[PDB]
Amino acid sequence: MNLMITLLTNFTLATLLVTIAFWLPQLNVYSEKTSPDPMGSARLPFSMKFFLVAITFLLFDLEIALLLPLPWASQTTNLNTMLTMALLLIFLLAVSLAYEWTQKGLEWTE
Amino acid sequence: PFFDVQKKLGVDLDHWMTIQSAEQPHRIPARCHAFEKEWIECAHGIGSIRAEKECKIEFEDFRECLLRQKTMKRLNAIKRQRDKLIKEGKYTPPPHHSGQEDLRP
Amino acid sequence: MSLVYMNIMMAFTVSLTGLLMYRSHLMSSLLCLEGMMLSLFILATLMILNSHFTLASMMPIILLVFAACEAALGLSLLVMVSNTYGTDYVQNLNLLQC
Amino acid sequence: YPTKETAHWKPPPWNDVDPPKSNLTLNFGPQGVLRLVMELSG
Amino acid sequence: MFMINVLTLIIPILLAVAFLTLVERKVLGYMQFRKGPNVVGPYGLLQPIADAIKLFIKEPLRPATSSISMFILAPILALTLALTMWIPLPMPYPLINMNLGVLFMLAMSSLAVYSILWSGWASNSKYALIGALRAVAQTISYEVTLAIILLSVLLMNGSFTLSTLIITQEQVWLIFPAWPLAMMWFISTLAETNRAPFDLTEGEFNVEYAAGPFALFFMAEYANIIMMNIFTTTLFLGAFHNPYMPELYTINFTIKSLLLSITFLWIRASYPRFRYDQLMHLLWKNFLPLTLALCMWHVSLPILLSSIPPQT
Amino acid sequence: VAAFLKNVWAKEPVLVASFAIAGLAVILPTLSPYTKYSLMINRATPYNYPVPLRDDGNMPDVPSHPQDPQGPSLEWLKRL
Amino acid sequence: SRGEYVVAKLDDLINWARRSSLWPMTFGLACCAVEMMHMAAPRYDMDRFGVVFRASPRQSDVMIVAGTLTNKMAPALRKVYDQMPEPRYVVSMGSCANGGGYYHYSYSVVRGCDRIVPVDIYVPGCPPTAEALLYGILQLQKKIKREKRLRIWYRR
Amino acid sequence: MWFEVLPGIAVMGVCLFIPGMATARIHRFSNGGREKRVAHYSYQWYLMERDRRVSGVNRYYVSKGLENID
Amino acid sequence: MMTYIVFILSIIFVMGFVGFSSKPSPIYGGLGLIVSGGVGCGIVLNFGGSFLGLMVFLIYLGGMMVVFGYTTAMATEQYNKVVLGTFITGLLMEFLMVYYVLKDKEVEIVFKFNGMGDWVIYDTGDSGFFSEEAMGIAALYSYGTWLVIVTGWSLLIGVVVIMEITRGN
Ligand SMILES: CCCCCCCCCCCCCCCCCC(=O)OC[C@H](COP(=O)([O-])OCC[N+](C)(C)C)OC(=O)CCCCCCCCCCCCCCCCC
Ligand SMILES: CCCCCCCCCCCCCCCCCC(=O)OC[C@H](COP(=O)(O)OCCN)OC(=O)CCCCCCCCCCCCCCCCC
Ligand SMILES: CCCCCCCCCCCCCCCCCC(=O)OC[C@H](COP(=O)(O)OCCN)OC(=O)CCCCCCCCCCCCCCCCC
Ligand SMILES: CCCCCCCCCCCCCCCCCC(=O)OC[C@H](COP(=O)(O)OCCN)OC(=O)CCCCCCCCCCCCCCCCC
Ligand SMILES: CCCCCCCCCCCCCCCCCC(=O)OC[C@H](COP(=O)(O)OCCN)OC(=O)CCCCCCCCCCCCCCCCC
Ligand SMILES: CCCCCCCCCCC1=C(C)C(=O)C(OC)=C(OC)C1=O
Ligand code: SF4
Repeated sequence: MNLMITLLTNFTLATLLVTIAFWLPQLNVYSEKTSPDPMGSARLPFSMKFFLVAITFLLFDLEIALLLPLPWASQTTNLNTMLTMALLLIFLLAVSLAYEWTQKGLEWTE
Repeated sequence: PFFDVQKKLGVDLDHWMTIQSAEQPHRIPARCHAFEKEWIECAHGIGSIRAEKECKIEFEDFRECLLRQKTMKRLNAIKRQRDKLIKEGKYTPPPHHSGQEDLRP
Repeated sequence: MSLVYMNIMMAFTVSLTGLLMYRSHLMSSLLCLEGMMLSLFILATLMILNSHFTLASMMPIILLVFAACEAALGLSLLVMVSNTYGTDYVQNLNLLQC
Repeated sequence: YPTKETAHWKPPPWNDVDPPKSNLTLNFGPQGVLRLVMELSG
Repeated sequence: MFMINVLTLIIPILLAVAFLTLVERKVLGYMQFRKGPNVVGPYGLLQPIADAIKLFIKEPLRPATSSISMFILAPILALTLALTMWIPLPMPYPLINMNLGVLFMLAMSSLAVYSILWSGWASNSKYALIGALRAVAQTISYEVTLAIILLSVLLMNGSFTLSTLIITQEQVWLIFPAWPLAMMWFISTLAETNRAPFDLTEGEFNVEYAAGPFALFFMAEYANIIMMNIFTTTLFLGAFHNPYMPELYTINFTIKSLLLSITFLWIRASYPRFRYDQLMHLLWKNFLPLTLALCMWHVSLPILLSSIPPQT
Repeated sequence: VAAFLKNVWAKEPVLVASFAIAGLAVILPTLSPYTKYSLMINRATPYNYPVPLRDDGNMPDVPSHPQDPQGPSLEWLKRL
Repeated sequence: SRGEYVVAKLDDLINWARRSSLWPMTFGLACCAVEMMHMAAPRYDMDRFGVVFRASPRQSDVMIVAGTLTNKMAPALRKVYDQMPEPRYVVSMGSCANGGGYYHYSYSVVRGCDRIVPVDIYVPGCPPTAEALLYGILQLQKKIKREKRLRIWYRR
Repeated sequence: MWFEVLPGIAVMGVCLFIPGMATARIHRFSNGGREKRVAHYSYQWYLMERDRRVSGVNRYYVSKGLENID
Repeated sequence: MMTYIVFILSIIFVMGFVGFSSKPSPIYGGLGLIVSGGVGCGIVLNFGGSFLGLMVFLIYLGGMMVVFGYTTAMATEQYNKVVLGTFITGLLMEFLMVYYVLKDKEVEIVFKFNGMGDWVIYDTGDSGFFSEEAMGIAALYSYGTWLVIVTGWSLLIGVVVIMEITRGN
């Protein structure tokens, strides 16, 4: 309840500041501006490499999502199994990184 | 095809997450542990065809523990009759159902 | 049953019919598909937290991860479509009628 | 059995490979001083 | 009374962000054998006030926006996420004491790239969109080592509770068992906030915003800078906490966080920029393999030493 | 095995430190004498209630009071 | 009156904030760019006056035309000038920006930048020194200090 | 010289000292001159709500000791 | 009103899906799914699933919808009746459901649903010094061995498959 009040207060302060930034200098009666970029009007060329680094982020972030219960998982009684599976998850993240390396996936954004 | 590799090789690949009555971490019971244990111990070994008619009481108990539909229907009836008697002025709530009695412990 | 399950199931069916009635884009289709996955996450989570079935609390995370990986696959499929026609329009995917 | 609807269908190519059916030009102008016309391939 | 506490959080954040700009211009001045601002105020203290009044009465730049709604929402989201990263911060008591404050901060910092992305698409410039995609890919790249380094350090904490992280460091600073994680953390948080030598937004996305909303993006970015320095201070340089005198902890973490923010200011006046592929090479081929190796080491290390921290 | 190791430490020291730290993380819990104490501390942390047993008549090793001598002891945890 | 006092104090406030936070966009055309780079150097240090070093042309407050304006770049100068938000000011630095200078009778030189943009401060020299350019910037600040935007708005 | 940057650092340091000092004094004022009760776990919440019921003033922080038993 | 808050969040949740199931544009669709993920996270938080809700933020929103908006911003070059009609259709269906289940305390679209607030179905005990949800997620490494093997293998194969099908060779 305190957190919802805090979030609402921060959103209200941000919206108030954004409204003051978008409406206080509108009251200036300066002048109408007649006829208000490196590429002129060409279409945006699709970069395969930006999409590749985004999907590599998504997959390694999923592996991070598997790694996130480890400070709680160190408290278990089956520690040999836990340690094996934790090292196996970080090892499979490293194998994902090594395969991303050696098949030229980390290139021109290395 | 149900190639029961787990029972053949003696490994436990996915039986632990199967039911709520299984071995939980730190011995946490589910909210319907007793009902599911009774339904499983009723319906064990006798087959599904016999189990649908010979364990109907345990399964209705366990389903009504899970979803609480009869419980919520009874609470709906009690609360709606209470609201009708409040609207008609035939009833008043007690002081201990208003917040003026300094709860027990 | 409980009243929040009504809204989570109806959200799943809304995103179903959005995923079952395309307009033009494949990206809007994948958005409806991941809305379906999100509603499944919420519904499985509310069941498992309701019944206090402890071991299934790792279940929706798995339901996230696989399906999020699934989304990655679909995005790459979309990109290959957008590396042929310039758009992700589903009406350009009709070369297999004959 | 070609009908009126399935009459504009030609058979698919023999190797089943279809024909696929430009690089970016930037103007880093004056905005010492220098104008540049870049032909970039990514 | 809680609303007074929220105000005494969020208004001094804005004031410290306002005077961080003066401290940046002064510290970059003296490191460049010149002075910073010393004319507008006594010792320059009225320079941010003059500059804020200047920006709020400057003409609106009036762009042709692609989407009006996301053009409005990107400063709103940037400021809201810049302010909500402070509420679990234990100093020595947070505003919102929660069990998962670390994961909350990692989540609300993961949400910060939508402001960059919406501001880039809401501008009609394709060049601004390319710059926004580069900045988003950079930030989501370094969030990977943020998450993994942060997990590896919290394997010594026992929980995601930020208040437990002070109890963790009552005998030693946590930089002594984890200085390689500390230095990769420090460079990764330097790369989170688009901060030099990782500022490719200044090297040749929100250039279509007027002076007001661009100032709001700027102050959200400096709130993130102060916040990540405070979070690094709590995370690796945990101060002494006497519960009967909390101001000892407050003075101590304030001095350490000021030194760490000055260290950001001191890095930006020392190095040239990376090329974009060079910091991609820095993440994926230098920081992430060592981060995974140290994650294995900090998984296996409390087990081999019998130093597993408590769950509670 | 000797020139190759110095070569990869000269060219790519980040990767050598990576595989060295990961190799120590793999092998060293199997060689550490303190790995057993992690197990013994985690199983000695009482999250639940020690639900007592009905004294049927023959349980010589189960105590009747917590301060009785018989039962599990944690003097190894205090001393170490 | 009372409202005249209010518009006087608000003019003093907004003129203080506008002269104490000048953000320049410097056209580095020619040799005068070197002397602007000395006006940013540690001896003279524009940054201690609130005058930042190299603001972007869409958030800058004053355009310093520092060098020779040719015919090939005069539409680019006018484009950058039109893209500045108001209040925008123009400092003309050096003889070629002022009146053509040593290239006044040339076929390819705009005879002063004031044929292209409205100029506020003409800073004379070849090049004017960094101290003389800083003199021109402080004279621009004094010109902003006596602006009467709200007093004339109140009297209209 | 280099001590000219110190007024701005002092202003910024006071502005960072305000939130923690303020939340510490507010947590002492709103909780009877003590720390705020950390209830991260449901046992801690159970004890805190038991305190709220055993105080009689609907407040968890008003403590009752041996004077409340006979 | 406050005892129905999860229900109210769930209504916003359904509204959020009509924010993108009508499919206005994939960027407005992305924004609608972000707001939907936030409110559904709040629903998860209000049964006590804090870690699962922060997975909805960190992995679903901050991880994956980032990539959706990223890939979408690399398409649909920057500048309906059916959209607004389908939107108000789904909205009126949902508010008719609200009105029915609030005037009857019972509804049946496909299943029977109660009309009281969903606070009633909760448990009246404590979990001690652990979250049962946190310990069930910590159980992934001790009890969940086969699940970790197949999930890590599927993610490794996912990396391999993404690199194969995007190479074009
Ligand atoms: C929290 C407080 C602050 C923390 C410290 C940080 C303050 C200092 C900041 C200085 C300014 C930095 C500006 C940005 C610089 C960015 C560039 C950069 O540094 O790139 C990193 C560089 C990048 O490499 P590079 O580019 O320099 O080298 C060339 C690399 N190749 C060949 C691939 C092209 O180095 C790293 O990535 C190192 C990261 C940290 C390493 C930690 C190792 C710890 C030791 C482990 C054990 C080793 C022994 C072996 C095993 C023994 C077992 C017993
Ligand atoms: C948590 C703490 C945060 C602190 C933040 C702020 C830090 C700096 C605080 C201010 C330090 C001193 C500032 C002095 C500014 C210069 C004032 C001055 O001399 O103005 C002179 C001017 C003209 O006066 P005139 O009468 O013409 O003089 C001729 C004399 N024969 O007359 C005028 O200009 C009119 C008078 C203007 C007065 C303005 C004063 C500054 C206001 C700044 C805002 C913050 C206030 C302090 C907040 C914290 C303390 C409560
Ligand atoms: C485009 C739209 C506008 C964009 C700008 C604004 C939105 C984006 C920025 C704001 C993001 C809000 C995030 C809200 C939830 C954050 C997660 C959270 O609440 O975690 C903290 C805490 C978990 O810690 P714990 O200690 O376990 O809980 C106390 C019990 N021991 O959990 C709690 O303490 C739980 C408290 C009760 C439940 C709170 C529910 C809050 C309301 C729902 C979500 C609000 C945001 C919806 C939109 C998000 C869009 C991204
Ligand atoms: C068994 C332990 C656990 C192992 C798995 C966990 C690893 C944790 C760290 C994660 C690593 C992920 C990334 C791995 C990628 C490996 C492939 C690679 O990088 O090959 C290329 C590299 C030469 O670099 P190049 O291609 O030229 O780069 C261009 C810039 N010059 O080639 C090289 O630099 C050669 C790399 C191979 C040889 C490294 C030898 C290190 C030995 C350290 C001491 C012994 C440690 C014990 C373990 C040994 C395992 C082999
Ligand atoms: C009803 C009547 C009143 C109407 C409303 C007005 C309320 C009060 C507003 C503030 C004061 C207005 C007067 C402004 C200054 C006027 C006098 C002046 O210009 O003094 C000049 C003096 C410095 O002299 P200078 O010309 O710079 O010399 C160069 C060095 N030899 O300058 C100085 O010494 C410094 C001047 C500082 C100006 C005041 C401080 C800044 C404004 C603070 C309040 C507004 C902003 C609040 C916070 C915003 C967000 C941070
Ligand atoms: C009302 C609260 C403050 C609103 C924000 C305005 C003041 C802070 C930002 C201004 C600013 C300063 C001081 C500044 O120094 C600067 O240059 C580095 C900027 O541009 C990149 C700025 O935007
Ligand atoms: S006025 Fe003279 S010194 Fe100055 S830029 Fe022109 S040619 Fe060079």
